[PDB]
Amino acid sequence: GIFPVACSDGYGGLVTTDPKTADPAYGKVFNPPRNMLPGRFTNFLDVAEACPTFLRFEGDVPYVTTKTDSDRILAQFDLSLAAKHMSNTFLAGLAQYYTQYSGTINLHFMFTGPTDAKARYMIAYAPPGMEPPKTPEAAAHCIHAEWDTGLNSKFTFSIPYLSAADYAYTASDTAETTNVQGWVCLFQITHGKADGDALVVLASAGKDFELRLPVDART
Amino acid sequence: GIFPVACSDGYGGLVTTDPKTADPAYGKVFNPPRNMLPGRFTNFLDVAEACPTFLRFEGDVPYVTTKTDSDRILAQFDLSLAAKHMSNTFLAGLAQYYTQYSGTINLHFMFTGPTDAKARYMIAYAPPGMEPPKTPEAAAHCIHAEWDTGLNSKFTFSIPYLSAADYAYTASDTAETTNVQGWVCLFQITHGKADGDALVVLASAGKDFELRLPVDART
Amino acid sequence: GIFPVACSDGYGGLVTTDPKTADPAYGKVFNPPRNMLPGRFTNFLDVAEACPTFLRFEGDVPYVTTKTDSDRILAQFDLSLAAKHMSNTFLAGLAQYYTQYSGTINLHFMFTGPTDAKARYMIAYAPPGMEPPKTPEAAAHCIHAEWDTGLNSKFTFSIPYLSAADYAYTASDTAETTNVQGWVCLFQITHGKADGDALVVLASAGKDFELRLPVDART
Amino acid sequence: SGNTGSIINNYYMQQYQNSMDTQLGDDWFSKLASSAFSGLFGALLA
Amino acid sequence: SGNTGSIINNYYMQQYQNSMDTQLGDDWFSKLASSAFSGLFGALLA
Amino acid sequence: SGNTGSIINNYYMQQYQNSMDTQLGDDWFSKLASSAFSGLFGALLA
Amino acid sequence: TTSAGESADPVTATVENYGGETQVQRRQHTDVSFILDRFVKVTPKDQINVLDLMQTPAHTLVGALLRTATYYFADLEVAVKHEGNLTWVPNGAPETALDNTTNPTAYHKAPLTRLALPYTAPHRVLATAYNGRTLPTSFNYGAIKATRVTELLYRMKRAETYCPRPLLAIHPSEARHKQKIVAP
Repeated sequence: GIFPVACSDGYGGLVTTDPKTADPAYGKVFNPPRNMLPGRFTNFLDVAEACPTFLRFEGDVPYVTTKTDSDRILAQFDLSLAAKHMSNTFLAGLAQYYTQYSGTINLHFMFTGPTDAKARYMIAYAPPGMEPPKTPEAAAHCIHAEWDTGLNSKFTFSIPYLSAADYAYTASDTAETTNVQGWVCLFQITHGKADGDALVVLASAGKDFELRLPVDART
Repeated sequence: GIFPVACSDGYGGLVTTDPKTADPAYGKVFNPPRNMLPGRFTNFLDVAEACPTFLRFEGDVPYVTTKTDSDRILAQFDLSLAAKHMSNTFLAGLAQYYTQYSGTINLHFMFTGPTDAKARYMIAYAPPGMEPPKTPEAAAHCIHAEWDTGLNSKFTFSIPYLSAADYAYTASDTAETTNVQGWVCLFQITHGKADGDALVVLASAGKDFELRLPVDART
Repeated sequence: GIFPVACSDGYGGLVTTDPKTADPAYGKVFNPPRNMLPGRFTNFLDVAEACPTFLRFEGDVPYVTTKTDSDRILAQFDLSLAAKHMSNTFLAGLAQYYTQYSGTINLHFMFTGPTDAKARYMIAYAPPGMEPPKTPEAAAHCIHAEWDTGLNSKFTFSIPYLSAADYAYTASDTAETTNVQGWVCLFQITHGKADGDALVVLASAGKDFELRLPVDART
Repeated sequence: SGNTGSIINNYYMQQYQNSMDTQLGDDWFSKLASSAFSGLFGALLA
Repeated sequence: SGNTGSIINNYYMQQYQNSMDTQLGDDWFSKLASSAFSGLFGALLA
Repeated sequence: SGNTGSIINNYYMQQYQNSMDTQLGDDWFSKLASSAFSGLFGALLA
Repeated sequence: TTSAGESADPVTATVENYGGETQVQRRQHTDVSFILDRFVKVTPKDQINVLDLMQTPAHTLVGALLRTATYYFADLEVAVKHEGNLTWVPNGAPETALDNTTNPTAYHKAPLTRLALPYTAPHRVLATAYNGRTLPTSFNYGAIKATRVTELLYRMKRAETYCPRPLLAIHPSEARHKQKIVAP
């Protein structure tokens, strides 16, 4: 006799993401050598960490300009990978194909004014549950950093992952009026003859930034 | 050639309770840590043993009150997990999903009267085959226990599993007029100024209580 | 790729007597203990050997009575498990579910007359190929045994398996006029005041009696 | 044990294929048949 | 571990068949039930 | 290596399942990311 | 056995108190993982079906027992009868993803599709009750979609339960709840 087997119902259909391989049909082909070609990347997050990309501000520019008026808010936006301010970054481009994330997001600030232009800035993270601060004094009570201009034109700050759950959603739901993850608040403490000078800002993934659960949602 | 096999008739249909697993489609997902969360339970009978719950008596109350009259019967009901008296217990809630059981059922009695109220009670188990006792004197010949009130307000008694077969049914058949497993009889021997005082009673699973043969019958 | 297999034609249909088992659906059930229950039997022939049962004679009785007349034939029947004389025995009840047999069949004779009644009997086996003997003198030339009554009321005799083939059929074909396996002939040599006394006879399987090839033919 | 003839181990655990027996604390007819008297009760001549 | 009864290893890796648990840094009710008082609170006569 | 989760060896030879690589004579971005400066450029007070 | 009833420390008297003998017990059938590890039918919606264990009817064996846990964890299996291809999407996915085939999609194969899916919520554990009636939308196992879904069955794998809650039997009008029991 021969081995009896049970062809089981509910198994065997093609699944677009299954863990098995197809049967082959054309064997023994050897490829041209390609060892040690430059520029290889094996994980998308390595480039997200190593290559910061530009944020977008009002007017379609990657910078914010120092102002002279009682209003010291340079920029204030929702900490969301779906935010307009992040919409042109590599980070946001990658995040759209995953449903969840956790970890640090780094913001980079580079002063572009002339040598005789000086300024002092403040970056703060305001958690959800209360309206974001409108002044530097109110924002002082949040996690924050202040820095001034000088020989080194760049300053980097880690926006912390703080939430009730261990993961947060990359997408923003339509029934979500107030941002779920808080706000990043960029202030100008003061400046010395820096009117009209630009501070460009970039974003990159931090050491523990993580994306999980791939999803194809169009976009 | 290739391995010959016999696709066997009568095998392979989906069985809602089969011992095999489905094929996977979405791999490598790591869950948020959840080690040592409080309050875990791994077997429903552990909580049935550790957490006694209330019986229900005439009037929708978890107690019986001492009386002053020649009738000394406090309560008398069918030893059945389908009894009205047990209908609000966790034990009965669990039992409805199994067809058979064996083992001990514990009854707990807690006196609630004031310090100057005293009483003496009697609990007896009357086996099937003869009408249950109407008086404490007649019930004396059954397996029974008597106890009085004092510093310790609670008394626990094990109703024994006694039957011809090794298992008994949890459900009660409609063609079953006289209870198959007997009666529990709670009597009041006497009391000293305890008129209107309540004795609350609970039930829990005993050390060898066992439920077997899961069944989904609605309910 | 995956393992290629050939679903073979002619295999896999349900066979009412196949050597394989069905797939399970409801696991982990433990049975009530039943070790060492009395009266167990594991092979039908052990009881056929140990428990002789009654033959049937003219008039629906398990005995033959001594007679006083020149005719000394007490009983004469076809050696066949399908014989009317064997129709009420356990042996015949078992044999109907098999097509072939070989081996010894034991006949038991028990004298039932009073202490002052004596007799001498003769049992003979007449093989096929010649008409069975009508007298004890003619039957003397066959395999036979003679015995008389006394303190021990019972006598047992082995009817031998004698045939051309190694097995014989349990059933009797309709085109079979003369019995294929011969005749058993019970004679009365003489008696002393035993008129009307009964000799009861039983049959049991011998040490090498064997049944083979199960068959369900109705009956 | 009965009418079963596969040389390979059953794919499913015994605990699922069959009910499990428990202990407390052809047997009888085989012993009865084996104990049967099989000789002659008297004296034998030639 | 639950209602599973195959004696052969699953064809697919564990990493695909199920989600993977991570660690940080019947448990409670089993301990509670096991700790239950099971005697007599007083003195025993015969 | 990618999204594959079978614990059994492929029935077909590697020479048939895939093309074969040859040699002559996350690499770069992994090294780049690992080499990132991660401290403070100045003096630290408390 | 007398004791202080106000205490709450469990007390378990035995038949030994009056000369009896406690027997052996086998409780495999009341093991949590075992009892929940079986399929339960749910009434589906025509196309989009969010996978949510709370859809199980409360009176069913799986539905009732699941509700006796306030917090739980489990991987999942589904068996679905559907027309066209079936697409599953993880927790947190935009509804629009249900139409894109690169997300786990099973091509039709009579008579139904059985799939093993991983826990995918952002929480370390889920709940059957949440005091915030209505549960947070993040309490789900993703969603499925097909031209038409006719049958949907859920099966909890590796289940874990925390903090027991009430489990109610039927309340009889008579002295006992009587039912016609299977008999020859």
